[PDB]
Amino acid sequence: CPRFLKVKNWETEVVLTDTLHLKSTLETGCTEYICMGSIMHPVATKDQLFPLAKEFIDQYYSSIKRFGSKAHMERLEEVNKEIDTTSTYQLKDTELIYGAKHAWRNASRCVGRIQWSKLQVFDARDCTTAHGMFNYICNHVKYATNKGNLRSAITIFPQRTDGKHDFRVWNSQLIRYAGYKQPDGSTLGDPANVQFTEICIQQGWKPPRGRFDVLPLLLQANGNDPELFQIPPELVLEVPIRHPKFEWFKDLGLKWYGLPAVSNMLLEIGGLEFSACPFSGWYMGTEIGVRDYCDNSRYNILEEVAKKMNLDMRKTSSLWKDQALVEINIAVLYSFQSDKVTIVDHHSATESFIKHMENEYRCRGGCPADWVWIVPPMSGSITPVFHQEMLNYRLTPSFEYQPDPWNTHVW
Amino acid sequence: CPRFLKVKNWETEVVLTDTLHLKSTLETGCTEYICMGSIMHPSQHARRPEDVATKDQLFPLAKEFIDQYYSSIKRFGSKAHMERLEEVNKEIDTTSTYQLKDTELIYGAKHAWRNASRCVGRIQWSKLQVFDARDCTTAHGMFNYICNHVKYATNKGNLRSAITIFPQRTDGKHDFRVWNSQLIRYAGYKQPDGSTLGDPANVQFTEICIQQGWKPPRGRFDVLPLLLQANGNDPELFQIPPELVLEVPIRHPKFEWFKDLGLKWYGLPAVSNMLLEIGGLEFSACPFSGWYMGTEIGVRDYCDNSRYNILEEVAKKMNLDMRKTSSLWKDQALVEINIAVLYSFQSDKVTIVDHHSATESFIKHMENEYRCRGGCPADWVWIVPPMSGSITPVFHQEMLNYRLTPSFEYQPDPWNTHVW
Amino acid sequence: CPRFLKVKNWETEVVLTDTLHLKSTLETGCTEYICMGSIMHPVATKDQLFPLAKEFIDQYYSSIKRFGSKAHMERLEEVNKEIDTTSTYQLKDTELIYGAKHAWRNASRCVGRIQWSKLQVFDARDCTTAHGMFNYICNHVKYATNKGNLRSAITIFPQRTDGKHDFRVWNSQLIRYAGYKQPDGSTLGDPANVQFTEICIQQGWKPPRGRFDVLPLLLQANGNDPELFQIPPELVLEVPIRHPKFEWFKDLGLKWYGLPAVSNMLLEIGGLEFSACPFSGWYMGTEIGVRDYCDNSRYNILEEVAKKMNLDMRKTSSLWKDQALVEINIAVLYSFQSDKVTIVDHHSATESFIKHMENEYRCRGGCPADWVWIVPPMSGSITPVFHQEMLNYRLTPSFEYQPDPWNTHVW
Amino acid sequence: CPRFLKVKNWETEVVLTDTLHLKSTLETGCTEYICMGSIMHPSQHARRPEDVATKDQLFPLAKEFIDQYYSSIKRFGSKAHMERLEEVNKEIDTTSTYQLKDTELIYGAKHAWRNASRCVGRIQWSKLQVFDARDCTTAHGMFNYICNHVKYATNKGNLRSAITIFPQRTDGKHDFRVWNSQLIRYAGYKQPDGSTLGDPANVQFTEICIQQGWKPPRGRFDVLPLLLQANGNDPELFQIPPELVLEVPIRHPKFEWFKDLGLKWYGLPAVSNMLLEIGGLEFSACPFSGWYMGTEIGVRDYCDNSRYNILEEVAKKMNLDMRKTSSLWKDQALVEINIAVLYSFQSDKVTIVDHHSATESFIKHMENEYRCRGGCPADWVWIVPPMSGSITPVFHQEMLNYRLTPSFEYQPDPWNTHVW
Ligand code: HEM
Ligand code: HEM
Ligand code: HEM
Ligand code: HEM
Ligand SMILES: c1cncc(CCCNCCc2ccnc(-n3ccnc3)n2)c1
Ligand SMILES: c1cncc(CCCNCCc2ccnc(-n3ccnc3)n2)c1
Ligand SMILES: c1cncc(CCCNCCc2ccnc(-n3ccnc3)n2)c1
Ligand SMILES: c1cncc(CCCNCCc2ccnc(-n3ccnc3)n2)c1
Ligand SMILES: C[C@H](O)[C@H](O)[C@H]1CNc2nc(N)[nH]c(=O)c2N1
Ligand SMILES: C[C@H](O)[C@H](O)[C@H]1CNc2nc(N)[nH]c(=O)c2N1
Ligand SMILES: C[C@H](O)[C@H](O)[C@H]1CNc2nc(N)[nH]c(=O)c2N1
Ligand SMILES: C[C@H](O)[C@H](O)[C@H]1CNc2nc(N)[nH]c(=O)c2N1
Ligand SMILES: [Zn+2]
Ligand SMILES: [Zn+2]
Repeated sequence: CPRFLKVKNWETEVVLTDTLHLKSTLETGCTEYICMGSIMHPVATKDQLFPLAKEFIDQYYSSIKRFGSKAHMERLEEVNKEIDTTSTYQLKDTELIYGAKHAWRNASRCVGRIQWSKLQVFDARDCTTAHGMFNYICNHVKYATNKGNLRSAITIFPQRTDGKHDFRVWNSQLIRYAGYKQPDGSTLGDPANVQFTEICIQQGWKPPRGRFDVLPLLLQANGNDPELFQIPPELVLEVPIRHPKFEWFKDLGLKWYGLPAVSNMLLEIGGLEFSACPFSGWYMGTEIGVRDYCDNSRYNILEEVAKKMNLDMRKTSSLWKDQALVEINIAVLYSFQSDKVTIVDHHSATESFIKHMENEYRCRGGCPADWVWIVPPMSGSITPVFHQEMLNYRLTPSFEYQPDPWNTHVW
Repeated sequence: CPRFLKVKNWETEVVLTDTLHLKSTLETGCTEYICMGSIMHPSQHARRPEDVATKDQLFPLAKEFIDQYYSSIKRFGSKAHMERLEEVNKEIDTTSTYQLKDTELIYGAKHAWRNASRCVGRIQWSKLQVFDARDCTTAHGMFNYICNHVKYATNKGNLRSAITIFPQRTDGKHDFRVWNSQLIRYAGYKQPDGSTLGDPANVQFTEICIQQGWKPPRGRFDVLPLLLQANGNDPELFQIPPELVLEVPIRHPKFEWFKDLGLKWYGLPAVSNMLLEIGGLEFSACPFSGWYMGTEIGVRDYCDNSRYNILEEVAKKMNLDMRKTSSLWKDQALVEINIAVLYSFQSDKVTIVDHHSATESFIKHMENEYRCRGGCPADWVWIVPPMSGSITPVFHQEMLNYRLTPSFEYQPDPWNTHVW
Repeated sequence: CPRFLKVKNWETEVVLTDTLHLKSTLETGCTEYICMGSIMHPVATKDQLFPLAKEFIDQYYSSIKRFGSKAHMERLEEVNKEIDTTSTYQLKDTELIYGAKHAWRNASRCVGRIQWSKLQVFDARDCTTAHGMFNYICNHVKYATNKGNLRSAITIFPQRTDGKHDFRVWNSQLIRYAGYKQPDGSTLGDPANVQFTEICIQQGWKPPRGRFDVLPLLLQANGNDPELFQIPPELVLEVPIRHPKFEWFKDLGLKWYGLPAVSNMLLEIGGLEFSACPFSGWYMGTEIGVRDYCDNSRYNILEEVAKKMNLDMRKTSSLWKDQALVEINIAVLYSFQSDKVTIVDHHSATESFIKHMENEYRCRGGCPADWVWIVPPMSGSITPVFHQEMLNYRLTPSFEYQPDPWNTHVW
Repeated sequence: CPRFLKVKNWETEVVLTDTLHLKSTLETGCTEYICMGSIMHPSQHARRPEDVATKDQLFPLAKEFIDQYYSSIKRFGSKAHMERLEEVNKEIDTTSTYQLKDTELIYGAKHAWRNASRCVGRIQWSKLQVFDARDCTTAHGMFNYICNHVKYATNKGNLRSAITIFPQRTDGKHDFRVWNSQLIRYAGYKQPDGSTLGDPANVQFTEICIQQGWKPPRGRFDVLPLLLQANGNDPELFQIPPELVLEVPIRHPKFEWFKDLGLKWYGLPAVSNMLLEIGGLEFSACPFSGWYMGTEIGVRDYCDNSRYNILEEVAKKMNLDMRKTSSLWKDQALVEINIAVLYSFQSDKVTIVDHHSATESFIKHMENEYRCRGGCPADWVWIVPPMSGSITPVFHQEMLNYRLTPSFEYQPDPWNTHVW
């Protein structure tokens, strides 16, 4: 209603038909009179939980082609009686694995989704302490890093109960570099992590006060106060950045960590909320070379690189910024590849995604995709996704944003 | 329910408050459940293009516009206001249409631009030359007016924004149309090869010109003739006199071989297939023009696979290793091509803006609009340049998109609606 | 999107979940800011026809559980090649029957839909002349009337081609009484048919000028001028109206035809348009007893019946109209039943409809329903449908209104 | 795509033109593809009931309201208007809410009634006694106010339209609520045999009263006590003085046995569980009362299967043959029941209107509204009486349904939300 929505690719003229949108039950933020597509960010009762859980179990049995089976009906009644008696329910191992892979599949902002069926799911629902999370997270990192041959993974910690016993990873990612405010107003390190860094220092962390200090983990178990753990540095794979042509590039002293791991999202499955669900894939080059390095509010390195390139920086029309941007990203890929750390360029990534998408239309009736995020932050129209119309809508299971734990936690 | 909306700029932390969207009356295409932000021509429940506004459609569209004009000149509720409203209503009642005053036409056109959420050049919105062509009755008349526009707008390379507005629709069978999508474009030819010579985007329109008697030079940069429809008649061919057509040969400040690629482009960017809608009136022929942002030419026109597709050609001459995508040879060539376009326009003294300059200006414009107007409808998908996105400020700037009227609307290509 | 909608019955507290609304592709008339629920009324190119045909063919093959089969794929090719060469296509007999039955099934304004699958389909697509139409219509009347034991049926004449060769039954119904405007402004007969009666007279029909004269048929074949045909009187079943207690009722001289046959609607199946598709079922009493007899703009008999009942007509609060109304409707039912003419009272009808809805929600995931039309014109809240929430949406195949042929026709 | 809309009456052929709907700001719950005209409480994308208005929601709702008020007294753009508007904004900015002047409160209450698309009594909209109870602080305070209301409204049988408005929501933790759905209703008791003694619609609420200390007489027409919640506190019980509760014994003007059925009803129909929204301000306790239409009692209260369900009992005393539906025994008893109710109220000099008279007035009302206001939002499903529909003019009247503010809204039953 409308049953069918068409997307057109204006390069290839290929038109696909979406019916997957019909399965959407959650609102996106737009209305018929306003679109919020460029906005970054547009206690479960018994009554509420029965249907959310039914929706999921049905979806799961439909997927293994056993919809309506004695197993289907049995699980359905077990879950319902489990929620009747305990006001919540627990997922089967099969269900947890399926739901996690499907949240990834449904992540409309992730360009990496062709990989969605290949995900190592670590079940950490038996975890009860912060040192326990730290062990789990350490296993996760080691597995995923795999000496540079990166592997996709997630670690799922216990679901929320009453919102007062929440497991959280306070880090926004498992591995980031610290940020420190200087007396002159500037930032040393990554300006994104100044606040988090302060909380760590305030919690006892001894900072090297350098440009690329790997942050400690701040782990919260069962609603308790978070505890500081340092990841063993042998476990943290880093890649020093150099240029295949410019030998002065290494002189800039730039590096980045190999493992991209989001740790501040909330994984929702059948109405259950896993508020500590760190996951990791591998890097697309532009995340590091365009955003992390060249965002004005990040490491902001365009000026220095341009200087060493000896470019005329007097006029914007010389595109000196654009020239540096390419060399920078060239270096990042050149460096990761040279050290045999899994990395993908934006051309290759975006081509894979179009393929994934066409697969998804063929086998699922659509692929929710957020154009604003999917198109790379440089060279946009020279990638195929720029010319690909997309539909954005919300499917469950999903990954969602949640408040930063340090805004709602009482010590 | 109605509420003010915040947009945040994620680099500057600046937060603006949108109130203007509460005045929106037209649909965006999205729903509460499905966002259509990247669909080019979403369906918006707009009435069929072959149909004309009824009285019941015209009465409120006209009142809305007359109200906002008199509001804009601080005369709202005045006797002039009331009388103008009374006159407009009688015209619609007795003729089922009405005629805009000259003042209202200029205001209307300016605001359609102001409201064009896809235009990054809108800081210039109140400096628009308006040629009122409503007395035009023939194709040759349209030719004359268009030559005037091209001449005035080109201004020997010191481009001036302009729009020429032909008579509004009536019964729907007497429409004025410029068949050309732009005033100045290059022919496209399908080759025995299977390849396309020239601009592939213009292959169909070129076939029509040839079917109508045009004699194609059959080269790579043949300026197309105008195809002009006046008063619902069959369109006639006119060659724009070539001295009025400003072109820039493309060369590079460092690579001497670049000029040998034989690239060039035209100075005057002029859209001619849109519909200008003011107070329910529809101006189906309203070509308008500003000046280029370099990426328009260097990225899209030159490097789209479905356009001139020159990436491989240029990469060859730069001696790039094109065996792996991860050498980013494509992006490297793209930047150089775009350096050349900007350099060339500047050298020939032809107005052009680079994407850094244009986007910084758009941010300024937005801040002005929020302060003086309560917001600024903007389509992030179109506003962010096609290369180097996140190193321009607009990438980091949240934008609300909504449709205010007066506006520029899309309309069907005329060769799909016209009977001969 | 939303995937699930819920309807509640406020008498029984039963909640049903609609998913069938997702299949909708046609607009209703409402927007999010205005509801048009009580408004009575809120040629196809090659490209337009392909998807319409495909949608129908698909749903047809899905309905017989042969979707994706060999046969399905071939029928799709056949139709697409047929449109490509002829700019139209022909339905197989099986498809015509399926579409007709489903148009009925989807008719949100019809309360008799429990019978939807019991529809006799007469394929009149070979018809070429008005006399041909006349012969077909007599068959339909004889068959459907069936000596009083009414049978549902539809007769489908050829589909639109270029829009200049349409088949049309100009009669709004196959059987109706004439209406003659009197000099004093009043009307003899059925005021709703004055315009059509005049047309008929103009075409050379000799009017009896009575209160219950059966109109002739005006038949348009192949876009030609309509021709007159008198239905053989023996085929027109009629019921004299009498009351089981009021012996004076028969003296009112009232009567009515037994066969309710709608003849002015358009049947749309898979993009094809059947502009002449007369259909018939049987009467719900209130159609005659309330609307035909007691509409102010129809036979408007309330006053004379009230007079014969010796009611105090001086104050509205004596509810004399309501009293008269009930007695008139008792008379209609009693009359039809006595003569063994099929008829349903509005209680039985609405009970059956609720039962139908529940079936439809079970086996189809919903049932489009126009509450404004489904709830009977008297005694609304003592019928179950009054208390039943309903969702209205347009499914295809469908019956559509079309403009009166005497507003379009050039002679 | 805004347009005037036409509504037709199909008996009289009168056609009216609706311009007022263009003002509508709230959602009906329909979409273009799915009509929800018969859904009692459609999702209309309204914020969570337990949430309060933010500054960003409040500013535009307040401006819309103040604008329509000054426009109403023909002073739009005046100094008073500009000053009042500035004053309201300062209060919102400073306190995150604001206060209505007495004039604005009266105007608002009256317009909520005028805007109520489900009320057939709206020809009376301008004659409304507003009791301003915004100085109330206690449950006993509410009780006194409510007694004043019942006494004024009842006026010894000559009923008068009235509303009592209690303090507005603040942080939603100090809400004022009348837990009763109506000021005057009868208890209901579930019985061991599974039947209900009294009104089944009030079983849950009765249980709450009994659990709170109310001593039930456990009869068939027990007048319920008030459960009053002041300032977010737990509610308190108050029995209304029985001499303030006017009741009518039901008898039949021909059927002598009818009185033996022991039926009676109350004279004052007073809704007390709705939310009055004026300019973003939310009045969660706003009991209002008018007078009964006959069918509300005779058809719904007495013949609904889920209410008093008296049909078969009356039918037996009429010695009807109840063996077949087609005898229309139900329809017969129904009419007799509704005659008895009207006769009884009239005989006791207690104001009441029959459905024929009431709907004729509504048509007249509509026609006035269209003339002076350009529209009348109306919900046909609710406006058409529940018996003898098509013999009332409203059945044949096309109506457009849209939501205007100020308005009366539904809010969750207090016991489903309240913390003790
Ligand atoms: C395996 C290789 C992967 C690649 C190349 C990839 C690529 C990307 C990229 C480039 C982004 C944009 C991030 C930003 O701009 O902030 C993203 C976001 C995202 N990805 Fe992936 N991804 C991969 C694996 C995964 C996995 C394993 C998951 C979860 C199981 C996942 C789920 C998500 C989600 C939920 C987002 C949204 C992040 C946010 O909103 O902040 N992706 N992905
Ligand atoms: C004066 C300098 C101007 C600049 C730098 C500029 C820039 C741009 C750019 C880069 C686009 C995107 C075009 C595309 O990618 O297809 C655009 C589109 C647009 N501009 Fe401008 N523009 C200017 C003047 C104008 C004027 C004078 C008008 C109208 C009076 C206007 C109205 C529009 C409209 C309606 C579009 C959307 C076109 C479409 O939807 O295809 N602009 N502008
Ligand atoms: C078999 C017993 C049937 C019963 C009891 C029945 C009952 C009704 C009733 C009471 C109406 C309302 C008509 C009005 O108030 O103007 C109606 C309308 C309608 N019926 Fe049926 N019907 C039957 C058979 C059929 C059949 C066989 C079809 C088609 C195959 C059909 C399709 C329709 C349609 C399309 C309408 C809407 C009429 C309009 O919009 O003008 N019905 N029906
Ligand atoms: C003066 C004589 C009045 C008459 C004859 C009358 C008639 C009616 C009727 C028959 C209903 C349908 C109720 C139902 O079936 O549940 C109704 C509803 C309603 N009335 Fe009135 N009314 C009157 C006065 C008022 C007044 C004074 C107000 C407010 C100040 C008002 C506001 C409403 C509202 C908001 C509804 C909808 C109630 C709901 O949705 O539950 N009415 N009216
Ligand atoms: C402003 C507002 N709101 C949010 C942000 C940052 C969001 C970060 N999104 C994910 C970034 C990221 C980092 C590392 N790895 C991955 N990652 C891993 C797998 N797929 C993506 N994503 C800034
Ligand atoms: C796919 C689908 N549907 C449409 C398109 C092309 C839209 C063209 N947009 C306008 C491009 C253009 C050309 C020349 N000048 C200007 N221009 C001049 C001033 N402002 C814009 N724009 C592609
Ligand atoms: C007012 C406005 N715009 C249109 C109309 C025509 C209403 C006709 N609806 C169908 C009436 C009818 C007559 C005879 N039979 C049947 N019928 C047969 C089966 N189902 C219904 N319906 C009236
Ligand atoms: C199911 C769901 N959700 C709600 C209901 C009952 C709705 C009650 N509407 C008001 C009934 C009423 C009672 C007494 N007086 C008045 N009343 C007074 C003035 N105007 C109407 N209305 C049933
Ligand atoms: C304002 C805008 O939404 C914001 O800058 C977005 C744009 N697109 C993005 N796309 C990706 N992949 N990642 C981002 O952080 C952003 N930032
Ligand atoms: C599918 C996508 O919307 C389409 O390619 C858009 C993207 N953004 C654009 N932006 C501009 N300025 N011009 C365009 O033609 C497009 N094309
Ligand atoms: C105005 C209103 O929509 C119109 O009178 C409708 C109401 N409901 C109806 N319901 C049926 N079944 N038939 C009708 O003709 C009508 N008429
Ligand atoms: C399902 C339907 O919306 C519901 O039963 C409505 C119908 N019309 C009504 N009309 C009025 N006046 N009051 C009601 O309670 C109802 N109930
Ligand atoms: Zn959107
Ligand atoms: Zn609706």
